[PDB]
Amino acid sequence: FIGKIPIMLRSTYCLLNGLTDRDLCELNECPLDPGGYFIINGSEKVLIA
Amino acid sequence: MIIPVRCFTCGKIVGNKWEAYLGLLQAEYTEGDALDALGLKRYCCRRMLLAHVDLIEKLLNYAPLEK
Amino acid sequence: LDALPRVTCPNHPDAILVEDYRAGDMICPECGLVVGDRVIDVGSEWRTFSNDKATKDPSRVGDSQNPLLSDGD
Amino acid sequence: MNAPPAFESFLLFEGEKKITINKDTKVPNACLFTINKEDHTLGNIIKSQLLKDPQVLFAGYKVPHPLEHKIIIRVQTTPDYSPQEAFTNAITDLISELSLLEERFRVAIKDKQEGIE
Amino acid sequence: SLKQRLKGKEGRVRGNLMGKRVDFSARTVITPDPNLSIDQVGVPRSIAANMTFAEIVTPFNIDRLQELVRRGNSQYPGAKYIIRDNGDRIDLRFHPKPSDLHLQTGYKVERHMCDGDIVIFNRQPTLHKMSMMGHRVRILPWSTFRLNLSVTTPYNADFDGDEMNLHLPQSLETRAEIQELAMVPRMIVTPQSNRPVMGIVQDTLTAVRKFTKRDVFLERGEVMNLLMFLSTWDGKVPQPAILKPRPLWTGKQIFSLIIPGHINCIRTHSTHPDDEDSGPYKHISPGDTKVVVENGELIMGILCKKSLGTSAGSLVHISYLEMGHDITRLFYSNIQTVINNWLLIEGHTIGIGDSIADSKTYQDIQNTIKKAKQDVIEVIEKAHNNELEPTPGNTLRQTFENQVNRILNDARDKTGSSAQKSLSEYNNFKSMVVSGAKGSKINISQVIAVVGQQNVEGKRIPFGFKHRTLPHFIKDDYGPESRGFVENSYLAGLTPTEFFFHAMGGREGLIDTAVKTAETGYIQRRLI
Amino acid sequence: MPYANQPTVRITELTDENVKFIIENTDLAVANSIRRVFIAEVPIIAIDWVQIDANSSVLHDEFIAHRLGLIPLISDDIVDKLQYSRDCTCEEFCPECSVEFTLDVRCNEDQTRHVTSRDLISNSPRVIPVTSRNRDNDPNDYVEQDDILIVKLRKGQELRLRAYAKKGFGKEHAKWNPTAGVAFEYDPDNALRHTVYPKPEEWPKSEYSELDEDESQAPYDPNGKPERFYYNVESCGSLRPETIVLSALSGLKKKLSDLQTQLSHEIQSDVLTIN
Amino acid sequence: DGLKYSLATGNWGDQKKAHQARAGVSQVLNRLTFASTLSHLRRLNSPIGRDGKLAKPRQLHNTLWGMVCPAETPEGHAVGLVKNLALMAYISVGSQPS
Amino acid sequence: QPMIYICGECHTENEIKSRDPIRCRECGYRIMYKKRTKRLVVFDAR
Amino acid sequence: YDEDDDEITPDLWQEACWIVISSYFDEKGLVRQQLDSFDE
Amino acid sequence: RKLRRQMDIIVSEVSMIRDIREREIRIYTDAGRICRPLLIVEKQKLLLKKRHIDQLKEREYNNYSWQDLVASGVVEYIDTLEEETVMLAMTPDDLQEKEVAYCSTYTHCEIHPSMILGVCASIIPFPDHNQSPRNTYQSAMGKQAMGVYITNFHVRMDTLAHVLYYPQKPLVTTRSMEYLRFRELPAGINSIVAIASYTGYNQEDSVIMNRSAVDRGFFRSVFYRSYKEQESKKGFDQEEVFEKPTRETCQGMRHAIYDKLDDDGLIAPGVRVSGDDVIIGKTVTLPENEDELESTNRRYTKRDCSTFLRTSETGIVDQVMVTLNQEGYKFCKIRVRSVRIPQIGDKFASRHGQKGTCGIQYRQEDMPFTCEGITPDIIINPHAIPSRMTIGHLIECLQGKVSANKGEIGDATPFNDAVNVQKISNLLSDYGYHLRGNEVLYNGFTGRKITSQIFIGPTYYQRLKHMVDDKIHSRARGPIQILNRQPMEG
Ligand SMILES: [Mg+2]
Ligand SMILES: [Mg+2]
Ligand SMILES: [Zn+2]
Ligand SMILES: [Zn+2]
Repeated sequence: FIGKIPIMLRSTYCLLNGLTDRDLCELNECPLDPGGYFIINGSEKVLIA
Repeated sequence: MIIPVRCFTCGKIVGNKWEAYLGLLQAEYTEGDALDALGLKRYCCRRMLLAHVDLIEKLLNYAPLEK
Repeated sequence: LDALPRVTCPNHPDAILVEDYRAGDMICPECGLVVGDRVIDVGSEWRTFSNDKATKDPSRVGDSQNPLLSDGD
Repeated sequence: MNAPPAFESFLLFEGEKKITINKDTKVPNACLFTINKEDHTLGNIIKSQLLKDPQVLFAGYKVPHPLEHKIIIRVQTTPDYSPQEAFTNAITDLISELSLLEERFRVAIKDKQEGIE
Repeated sequence: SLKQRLKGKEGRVRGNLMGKRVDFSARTVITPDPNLSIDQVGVPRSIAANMTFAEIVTPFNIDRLQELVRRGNSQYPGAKYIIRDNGDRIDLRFHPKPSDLHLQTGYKVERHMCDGDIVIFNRQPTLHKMSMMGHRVRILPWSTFRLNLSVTTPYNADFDGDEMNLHLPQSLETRAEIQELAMVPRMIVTPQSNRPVMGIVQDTLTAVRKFTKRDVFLERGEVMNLLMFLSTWDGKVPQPAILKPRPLWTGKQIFSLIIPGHINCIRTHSTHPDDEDSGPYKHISPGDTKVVVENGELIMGILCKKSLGTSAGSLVHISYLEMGHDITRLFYSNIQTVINNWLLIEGHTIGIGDSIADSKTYQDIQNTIKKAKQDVIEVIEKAHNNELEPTPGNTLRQTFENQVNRILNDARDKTGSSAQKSLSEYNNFKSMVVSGAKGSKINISQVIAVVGQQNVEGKRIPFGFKHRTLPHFIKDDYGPESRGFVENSYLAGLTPTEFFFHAMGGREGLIDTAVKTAETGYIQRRLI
Repeated sequence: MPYANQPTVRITELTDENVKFIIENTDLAVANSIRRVFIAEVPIIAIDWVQIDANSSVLHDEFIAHRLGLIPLISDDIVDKLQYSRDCTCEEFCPECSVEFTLDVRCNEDQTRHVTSRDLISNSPRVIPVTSRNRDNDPNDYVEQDDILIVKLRKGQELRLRAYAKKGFGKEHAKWNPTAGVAFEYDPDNALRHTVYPKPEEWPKSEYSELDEDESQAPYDPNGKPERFYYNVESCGSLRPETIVLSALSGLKKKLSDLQTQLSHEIQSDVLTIN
Repeated sequence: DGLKYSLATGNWGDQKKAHQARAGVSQVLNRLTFASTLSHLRRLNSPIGRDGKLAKPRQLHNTLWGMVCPAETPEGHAVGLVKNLALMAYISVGSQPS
Repeated sequence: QPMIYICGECHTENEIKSRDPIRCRECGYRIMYKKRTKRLVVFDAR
Repeated sequence: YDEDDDEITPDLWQEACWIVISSYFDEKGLVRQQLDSFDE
Repeated sequence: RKLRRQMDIIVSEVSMIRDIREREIRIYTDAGRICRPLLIVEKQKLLLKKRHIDQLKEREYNNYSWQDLVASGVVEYIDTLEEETVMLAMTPDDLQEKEVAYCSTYTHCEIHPSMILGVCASIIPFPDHNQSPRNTYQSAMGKQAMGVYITNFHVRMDTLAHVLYYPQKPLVTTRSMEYLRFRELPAGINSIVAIASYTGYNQEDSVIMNRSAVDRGFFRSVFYRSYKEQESKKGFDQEEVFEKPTRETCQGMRHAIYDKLDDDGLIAPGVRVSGDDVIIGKTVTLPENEDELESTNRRYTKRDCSTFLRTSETGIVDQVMVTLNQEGYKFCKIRVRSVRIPQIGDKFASRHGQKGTCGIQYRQEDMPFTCEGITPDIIINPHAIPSRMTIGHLIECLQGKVSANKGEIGDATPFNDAVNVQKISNLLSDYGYHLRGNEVLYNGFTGRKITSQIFIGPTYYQRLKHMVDDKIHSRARGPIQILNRQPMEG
């Protein structure tokens, strides 16, 4: 074990990607959210291009 | 989320006519005519019911069989 | 006037002195005689700015340096 | 909220007074009526009833600002017929005319319709 | 460092000693309110109750003030504090029996503002001296500062959510000084350019020209209603311009009541109408497009920006020099009130209808566009043959670029002139342009006729790509559309190239606006 | 007084919801004000006080209180028996100036439940219920006749609250409206030129402009005045149309009478230049 | 912590090798309205000197056609230095040239 | 008197009326919710 | 199925094209730019 | 080119350009080039055929997709360097017209022109009848129009959130919005709007509003603010604790009442709070004894640092959550809900960036009514139109009128052959209105008709985050900066 890497939401390593509309709705995470943003210390943090 | 009782503009109650509209469109495809059979003769009321979005259903969908 | 500590009520000996934060005044419950020397947590005054550019904080005038793990600061 | 209670739009206060009458000084036999806590609804119709009367020289009303429910009516009549009497007659006649409308309406309603209940 | 803390902005001198934050201040959104005088401002009850003014007790006002202490603080027209001559300041919320706190001459009472105290009202950035002026407060419901619409102009306020700052002076000496010097009625004619710094604007400005037209007649009933709003009416209703068949007052006639029976303006008339330089003098149909005021009565001609507006020679300016600021101030409030109410029966609007024209006009315009486009091909054909012959003060490229620009400008101007003519009298769009309310001839040209050649940095669209402006065009195409001419109009939509080229030219306006505010702010500062 | 202009009425059409009529030989100001009264001054009963015990719906608390306010109430019973809350000797509320409503529902089934006016009941005797399914469904079925979906619930969610309906009127809050709307028109041929048409041929003739059927479009008359006003009031369901108009006229009559009694009181003491 | 720090603060580098060259590259996702969130995720930024450099890197260059939204910049300060992709736009993730 | 503390996602009360850890027994979640008061609140329908 | 030989009417009403465009957004994210880079 | 279209070279990641006047060919496979999809046209015809379209419709049960479409090699991704070399055609129409036109050499074709627009410029209807800076102004205001922003907002505790009660999907839509899920989650309301001067309370970028509409719930919204507070050991001899602070023991004595708190130390869901009430009672036990010689009495063992209002006049406590944070400490979030009703001072905008403040509101009685009696919900001043030239504002409106009568949602696609002026006006007359939107309006105060007919009809409007109660402010004495002795920042 070498460190902890922040995960960008609903990318291939964020566990939400493998689930369908009903499953995300069951997890209490909105199906229509776009994702792609990091979550750090309780805040969703998005990078600017 | 959920139809506004009475149309903002005029006053005509418009929750009494909601589910009947959705039912009729599922049965019969003639949305202009469907509004007419429902009785909303006038376009302020027609935008009300016509352009409303039922968001309540996504909310009911959540796991929340708890809150 | 070295006996301050908040017992400076001339008309009658004090029991409690109340801080009306919004008015910036020190008030006494059972008469009426402000005695201002308004401390408004004076600690609040450096933390006043926010809407002006910060993040990097150019207007900072002191690092916390964590003193309660160190004899020297 | 800075906004007023909604009833404040019509409800008279314990200290305020429903009407006040003050005389003009610019021209003879003229008067100015102030009605407090009222709207265009009363003012507009009474102004019209006074104009209908041929002994009224001038009659008019305005509300000075919409956020402070108050109306004023200026009336001027010939120097032999008080503006107070004209104001009284115009109202009483209007009540009578409305009552005739009211009576004639119910009778019209009665006529053959069995769905009036 | 110590030097840095002292330095510039937010430094001890400039950002702090020379300009400190102050106490007794209020700030909120603004909304328009025709019903206020000019030098009035409406103030929210919450803002009026929270802020305070120190009256000193005299023998002859003591009883009223004692009542004010008795109202306490919990209800609006009360008092915050009472200060003893000894130096004691006393709160009026904690003490259980204010009645037991008997007042006497020499105490100061800090009471809530009430209808009639004077404040400095201000909009930053404060560009000139008329941007900060004294006003009378007027307390009313809901939470914005409400200010008469004609005061927008010196301030540059556009109730699109602009803020204002309010400041309340405390002593009688600063109240007298503000009241005498800073007051809005004193601010009417500007020393910068000896003209009236505030004129009639927006609807009142459109509604007045429409009202002064000699086609307008009012029944006895509607004349009474307008007379009812007027403040300084004499009480005598003027002799109707038409006695029979039925009694009628003309628009100009009722307007003659709202001006102070003394102002004597001649000329100021210059609407487009009548003619340019000599037509009315051919025969003297004394006409109706030229305004004449005598003995304080509008004799003939309709009103606009030229008569009624900020122009140095106006009804407002001549009245100010002649009648004096207090009479000009009742004249400003009155003109809006009589004119807003008449508008209230009349109405004013603008639909798509005011922007559409007739079939013949479009065929004529399109035929005008087809001629100009053919001519540009003609210049290009002449240019490629190497027979164009450069103008004596340019290169061959510059002559071509000058020449096509001359033709494409000439084209827009012909079709533009054609639409203004093809329009009728009822077009509300023409009513807004002609009164001088908003917009311009070129605006009319753009919505209905044709938008024309977009620009950047003073020349046609650049070759962003190698010898092209967009990938959609052929290389080295010097025609109109390819170099950024917009052939259609905002009423008929734009094509994709035009939309993108229009977007380039709209941007140049955004960058200029952003930069300009900084350099002017700095150049101004160096001068003072 | 010699100038009172009679004012005749004629009723064209009457249904459960509409009242269509013409008033003639009266003034425009009477016409406009009687219309203003139909919206603002007609009293009615509506929910006005709501207290929520437990609310687990997927909709927040004031949202529910709001929806409850707007439901119409069958005030067929003379709302005059029910006095205004301000005037009544009682502390806060009572049966003599209030009606009481109560709602308790929970979703025990696995399928989604709808909350409607039939579940909301008047503790007060059945004379002042909600508009849905009371005096009858009118052979004209509104499939569910649910009046309004107040909210939706699922397994485990529940809603328990109380509500107090009171008399109030339209110029206070929109809920106290006896009208869904009111049509109003006068002089449909523009004989009086109170509106001025550019290109008069592009305007569609109105339902009452059919008199000359002529495509000539608006014959002028310069000695005319307003005459013959056309109304069409439509009820929201809270009160039968003719009963709204009659209540409006009388209430306005009470209102003017009050101004007379105040005016007489002013001249009860000092004459104040009465003559 | 070194990555967690950079993402949280917005600063650049491990702090020892400066931070001012890539200031504000990281942000708290705005969510005022679904269009707002969706717009911030599609934001594009363009580096400059600070507060007053007027030149060509601020206006609408012709090559933006179809990449960057033609009409959508902040209304002040950075009035052209903050761009947004159009809708069809893409950004190549890169690949081995081998 | 107890303070209920409705659990994360099982919503069985945990009767936390002391200085004990806010972890809900049986259910692994550890975020809470204080529950609506029995105290009544009035809303005008306006 | 397509053959580029028996075809005689290659035209098609470019109001059809939203079906092509939808298949773009329906497949691609609306915000792939972010996601593909982090995956890479 | 043949290999890249054959998938032997990674299409999206490889650009390939030839610059023939310098006789060199550069190829790029690096990251960070912006590229877009385009149709490949060959032999002066489309390479994409109707067979593919029917294959795309087939996907409701077929596995055929966009990636299959690229592999057919009928579309390519073209970056800006390569876009410099192509001969791009605007539409298949022009590509047909070429038999008379100047160019017959096209290589690529636009899949549709409105795609040159980014997300916010895509919510706005008929943008080309807008004078170009208006489109920039809306795209900004569009981020500030509040709406329901995700659907699971009931279990989120965003620091600050704004939700509208009754969003509605835009009566007149742009085709693009079908892919922004904008229909699912709207931003404003379909309002009934009139362009009139009225009693002139709406001069200069403001609006007259229908009070009965704000009352029937129109643009009513809820506002949530979330407060978080942490306990923290934060030192060797400091303790923070949630408790009910008392003047018998604690040191803070702030006159704010502590009575509303629960015994735990923070208030429970449903309680009403105001601009003085304490939401959470935290205290900091600090000196433990470092004041020797009977320094107990009271207000000694611990100081107060609890969190309470200063903020606003506020509303009702929605939710209170006790949990623990990343550090392990006991941590709280408390959400406070308020219901904002549109009032003089709030800011709104239509989709053309016609932003504006509310100048006054009138009850249904006063608003000028039509034949039916449709009283406007908003009156925008006519003068906002001519200098600003958002004609699109009028076109959206006229189109929205036809949609309300037909009952069919319209279509504000910015580039089509729908000759919008003539065609819509013809449809609108057929429904029985004046063909160009005017309606004979009546005056609410006197019943007389308005002499000019008023352009009246529906338009999508937005409520903004800038509510007026948030921005109001004032001072009298108050806090002093003793490092400077002047008043505080704001
Ligand atoms: Mg301005
Ligand atoms: Mg302005
Ligand atoms: Zn209607
Ligand atoms: Zn009672």
